[PDB]
Amino acid sequence: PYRVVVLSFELLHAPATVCGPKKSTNLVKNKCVNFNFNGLTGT
Amino acid sequence: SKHTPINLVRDLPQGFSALEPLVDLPIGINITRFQTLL
Repeated sequence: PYRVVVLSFELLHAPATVCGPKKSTNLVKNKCVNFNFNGLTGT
Repeated sequence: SKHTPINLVRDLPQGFSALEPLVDLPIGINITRFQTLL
């Protein structure tokens, strides 16, 4: 016997809910930096 | 949503108030009509 588990990838036309994690780095201050706060990119 | 105290009857209160967001649910379904629960 050999148990098999298969994970199914399905992407329907609707907003997504569960997906890969995004790493939030350290918060630096008093320096010129290119930042990104929950998708908001700026310098 | 927004809540406010009132001491009035049979009439919409006169005033200004803003409705803050409460929860965002992206179900992604179509809707055409509704009805409350009571």
